[PDB]
Amino acid sequence: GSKDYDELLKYYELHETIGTGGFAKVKLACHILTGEMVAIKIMDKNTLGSDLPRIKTEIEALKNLRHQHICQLYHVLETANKIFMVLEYCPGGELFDYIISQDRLSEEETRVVFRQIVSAVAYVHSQGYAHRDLKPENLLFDEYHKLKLIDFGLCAKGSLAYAAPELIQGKSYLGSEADVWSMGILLYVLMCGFLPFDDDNVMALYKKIMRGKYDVPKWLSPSSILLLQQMLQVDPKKRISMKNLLNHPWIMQDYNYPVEWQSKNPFIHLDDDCVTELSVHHRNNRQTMEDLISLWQYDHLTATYLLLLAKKARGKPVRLR
Ligand SMILES: CN(C)C[C@H]1CC[C@H](N2C(=O)N(C)Cc3cnc4ccc(-c5cc(Cl)c(O)c(Cl)c5)nc4c32)CC1
Repeated sequence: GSKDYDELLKYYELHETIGTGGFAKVKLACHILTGEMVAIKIMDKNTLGSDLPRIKTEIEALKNLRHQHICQLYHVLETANKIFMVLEYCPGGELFDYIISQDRLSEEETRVVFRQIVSAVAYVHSQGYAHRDLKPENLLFDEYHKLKLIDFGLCAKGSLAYAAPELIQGKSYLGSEADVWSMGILLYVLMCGFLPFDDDNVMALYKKIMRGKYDVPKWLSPSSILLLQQMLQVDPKKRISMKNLLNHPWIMQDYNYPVEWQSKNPFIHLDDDCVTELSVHHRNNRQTMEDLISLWQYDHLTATYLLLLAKKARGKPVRLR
């Protein structure tokens, strides 16, 4: 409805549609006070019913996962009929596009990308979650060519070609072991440009996945081949631990330090220039304003603070309209 938007258009001006998923439309928009571009995920609550609790788990998860390689949530706005999620804009497109335009990535370009994936998924597990839909369509590049993991609608506590054998059998599974399998599929796709398990017929592809045999192209280094085998194990108990992936020898090559998985931001002190400019727009003193930001309700103040922070990092004036 029109009233479903009046709160949102107080804070954002809508631009074009940039994407449409199952239950959601994603619009490019401009945060009015900072001028920063953002993506707004729009969902209609009536249209969704059974995955309405899915969205609440996605939102709860995104508020608990602040990380340099996880698409950052700025603002949650719920109305009578709508739920709006204001998110970090990723103009660089999907990892899918990068791969398909390059045909395939060299081992070096793969590891540049893969270390960022490992970074994000290890942090997700450290917070008690599992993604469960890891795939190149759910990994976007921002404008600095940094990867951002998206779509926690299927997160725990999927796309068939990336699903672990035990999920295809309808069996019990651990979320982290399923993420490691999917990351093994991702690493194959990065370096080959095609899937290790594929078939036009779904039952035939069920059987290929559970068997676990895949072609090994001649351009794969021996080291790449072994890491592929340690992640793509049909028995989830024999798949490499996330802990052992962080400083795996193939991961370390050309870097010599393990994957930094810890969040770079945490919940440190607030940036002084940001809270000062905020307080100049809010009829409150600085301490009161600092207290309000620390509640992190993902209202408009959370969004203004985080985007004024991003705009400061951009080298632009620390100013609001
Ligand atoms: C088709 N899929 C099921 C979803 C599709 C939605 C559009 C999206 N996109 C695009 O397609 N561009 C072309 C640009 C683009 C730019 N910035 C974005 C910023 C955030 C997100 C985003 C989307 C969703 Cl559904 C999320 O849950 C989260 Cl946490 C984040 N998507 C973006 C996005 C790509 C994936």
